[PDB]
Amino acid sequence: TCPFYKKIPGTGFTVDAFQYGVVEGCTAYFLTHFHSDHYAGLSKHFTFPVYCSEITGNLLKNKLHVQEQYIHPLPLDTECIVNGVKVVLLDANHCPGAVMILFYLPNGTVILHTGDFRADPSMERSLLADQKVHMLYLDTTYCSPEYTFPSQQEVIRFAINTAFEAVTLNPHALVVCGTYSIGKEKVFLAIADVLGSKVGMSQEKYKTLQCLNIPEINSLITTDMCSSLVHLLPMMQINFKGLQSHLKKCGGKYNQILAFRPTGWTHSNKFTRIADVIPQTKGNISIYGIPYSEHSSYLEMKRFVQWLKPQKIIPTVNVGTWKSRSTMEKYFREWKLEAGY
Ligand code: NI
Repeated sequence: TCPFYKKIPGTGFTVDAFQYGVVEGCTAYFLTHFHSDHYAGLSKHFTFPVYCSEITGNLLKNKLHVQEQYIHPLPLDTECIVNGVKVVLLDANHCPGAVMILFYLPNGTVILHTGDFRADPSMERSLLADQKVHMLYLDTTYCSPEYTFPSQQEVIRFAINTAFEAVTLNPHALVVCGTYSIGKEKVFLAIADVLGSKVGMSQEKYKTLQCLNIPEINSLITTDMCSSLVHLLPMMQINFKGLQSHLKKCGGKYNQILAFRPTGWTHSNKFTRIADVIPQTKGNISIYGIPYSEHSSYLEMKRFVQWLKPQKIIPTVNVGTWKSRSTMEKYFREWKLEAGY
């Protein structure tokens, strides 16, 4: 049974609610982004209308084989009418194709559902600037002040400088980057660009990237592993054992691996600056954990909410424990008292 925080009151709509069977009263199922915890339940046998971005709709058709007649892609930043209700999709600054959804209820209530997002001051000049929001369904993934991490630009500067140094010192070093979902493509694309290489990967990953409308992508990626010195591997293979095994397969072309694991936050963030990050090393293999987040830091979240000034907040992440819920509610009240709404 579908939880209340996935239902939009006063509509026939649900958000990211595909694992509950037929939801009573639902006339349109919205999907914010193509990550498995959110699409869980969709397949080629789904026969209700799904509303989403163009990029999410490419992934649904080619990866999950959802039939075309049930995919309803909407343009961003554009007022659309769905089953009698005005909606707008906004870029969520999450993974490719990820959106926030603005619903303009027939009774005058305005609701923002962030989906998964990384709050940014650029959102303060979207279509959100133009009207009041009563209810905010908020991605609270890192809603506590211990969650700090650098900008995505600082992290990519670290990665490019580390990779270029290593490979210039040793032209026989291979770079490997871990992946297990869409998102974070700038890590491997920025490293391959500085090295003058295409990124090499499996046919299944190539297929996924071909759905993302990234400009000039045919120039940047390939399935010919032998032609590339930046390889993508599943995140589970980014360990000394899996990397040793991969280096064997490359036929003595390479004699060293430098590997990256883009994580979100890890507790080494509460002590160490990005500049001071060091790898774990075993022989000719080094592994860097880099804090490349596609979710809001605590401070980014707080700034967004204090600007938007919603009347009510409904968290969508960390809702399963009383301790988490009580923590989050305490911060929402602080933010409101400090800002004066
Ligand atoms: Ni996500």
